Order: sequence, then C-alpha cells, then structure tokens
Amino acid sequence: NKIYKLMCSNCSKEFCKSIYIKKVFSNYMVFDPSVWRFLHVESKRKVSKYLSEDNQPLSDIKCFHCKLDVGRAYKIRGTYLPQLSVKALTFVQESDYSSMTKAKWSDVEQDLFYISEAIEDDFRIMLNALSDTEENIEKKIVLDLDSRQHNKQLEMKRFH
Amino acid sequence: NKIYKLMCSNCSKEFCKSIYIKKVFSNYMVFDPSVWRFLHVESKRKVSKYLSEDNQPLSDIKCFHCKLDVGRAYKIRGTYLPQLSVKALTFVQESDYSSMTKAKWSDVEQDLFYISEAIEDDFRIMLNALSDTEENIEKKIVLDLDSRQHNKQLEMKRFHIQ
RNA sequence: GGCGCGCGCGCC
RNA sequence: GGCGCGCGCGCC
Ligand SMILES: [Zn+2]
Ligand SMILES: [Zn+2]
Repeated sequence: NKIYKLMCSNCSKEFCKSIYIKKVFSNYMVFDPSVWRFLHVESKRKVSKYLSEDNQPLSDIKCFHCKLDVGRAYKIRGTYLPQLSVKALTFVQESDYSSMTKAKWSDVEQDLFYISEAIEDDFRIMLNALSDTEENIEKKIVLDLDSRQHNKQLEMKRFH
Repeated sequence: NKIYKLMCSNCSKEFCKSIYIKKVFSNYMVFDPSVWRFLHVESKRKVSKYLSEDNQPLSDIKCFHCKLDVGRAYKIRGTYLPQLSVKALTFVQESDYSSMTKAKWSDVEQDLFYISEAIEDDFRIMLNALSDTEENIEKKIVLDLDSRQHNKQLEMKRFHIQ
C-alpha cells in the first residue's frame, strides 16, 4: 500500500499521513490526533450559515509554521476534527522524490490513495484530543467558544 | 518561468509543452503544429449551440493512446486548433519532479505559468498543420465536414435573425 | 465550511 | 465548447 505525506503547499511542513484521512458524507477529515500540533486554531467570529447538530463548521485552521489558512475545524458527530482543504496540500509518496498537487479530492482518490468512510472507532480516537497541555487547552477554548456560539444560533433557529 | 509538460491525466501520454498554449478571448488553444499526432479527431454529429463564423466549436479530440476525451477542436479565424480541457490534463514540471491538476485554465495562469494572448504570428505555424500526411488529412476531413455543418446552421441563424 | 448538481446573463 | 459573473437545489 502506498502511503503519502500531506504537506503545506506553501512551506512544505508535514501535517499527517494519508492513512488518517477519512470521509464523513463527503467531508474529508483528519483522524490523527497528532495533527493538531501543526495547526493554529482561530475563531471566525461569525457562525456558519449551515446549522445542524451532527456537522458544525467552527474555527478556521492555519498552518502552524507559515500561518496560511489550510481549512476549517468542525464538530462532526460530537467530535472536534480538522478538515484540510485539498488546495492547501502537497502530497509526497513515502520514499519517492515526486510531489503532487490536486485540484479535487476525487483526483486524490483516483490517482494517489483510496479514502475510506470514517467509522465510529475513528471518531472515538479523536475525542478529547485537545487536553492536558497548555498548547492543547488554548485551542480547545477557541473551539469550545465557537461551538457554544453555533449551538446558540442552532437553538434559536429551532425555537420556531 | 518554468516549462511544463501537458499530459493525459488518464494514461500520462504527453501532448505538448506549456509554451504552446495561447488564449483567444479566454479559449486556451494549442499552437504546436505537432500536437495533432497525439490526438484522434472524432465528429460530434451535433452542431454547437454557439454559432459564429470566427470561433466554431467543432469535432471532439481524444487522447491518441487511451482515447479518453480530452477537449474539442475549434476553427478560430479560419484555422483549426485543439482546445485541451484542464480537466483531462496533468501538468508536469520535469526538473522539480512535480505534477499538478487544476480546476480551471485560470488557476494554471495563476499558479503555474504565464499564458499569452494569441497574435497573428501564432496562427501562421498552425495554418497547414493538417495538410501534410495521410493521417493528418483524415483529421482535416472530419473537421471540414463538421465546419460545413456548422456553417450551414449559422446561415439559418443569420438569416432569420434577419 | 465540504461534496455534488441546475438555471440565467456577458464576451469568444 | 471556453472563460467570467449571478441566482438557486440536494446530502452532510
Ligand atoms: Zn505552511
Ligand atoms: Zn491518454
């Protein structure tokens, strides 16, 4: 099986391996709890127009090193998960000298690696990943605050 | 200012170098007369809804090797030219060992290489690019038949626009 | 925010 | 058919 590293397209720092990308209703999310070490998390100070219980778009995520925006964090199935934008990535096959960028995830699926559907075990691995250390807790506070704001609008819409 | 190879995303066969792509009113056409060796030209049997004298979308073009559809040929200012679709292409930078796919010809300009607007000089090398071998003549015949059908529809549109 | 898809207008 | 705008739909 060919494993790829997923790198920032701008500064070439590594975010995670391809084996951690899994789909939830066509949202391509990262299920390596280590990936948060390589992301700044910042509030948009604007709740999503998409309001649902099971799939909540929350804080933006930036490359830890070059600070470009690289996607968005979500709460999906009650779990915090990053979604890296395919346009922010460069793919390198382990032990090869080539690099590839793709316009669409479907090109990644056809040309690089199969992406499977996430299962409940994958969500459980990511739960509470942002715990215990100063660096993690800062990020958790930002997600938690954005989630509270999201839920406030959600409940408000559903009031009537 | 890197040069890129434009390849079939399906089978990796090379069609041409990036320096041969030039725009005509945001149509990104190939002006390498050699490119036709790498394309099959297949009639569509259905005239475009866009009818004009100077920019006629005509026969489909397919990868010579794998026969995937890769775009469409046009007659532009009286000259036949291939339009490769960005969706069927992988761009490769040989020296960097890098390859890229792009959603729009517009992202190719932004991210990969400058594309100039075509001038009259560019058309001259393409003028008789299909007139020199048995195989190229057979492509020209397909294009001319599709052009004749296009013109015939155009006549009618011009006519009862009145 | 992701993924897929319609329709209309403009230039060619 | 290309490119640029608009408006909208489905699933999450
Ligand atoms: Zn970076
Ligand atoms: Zn091919």
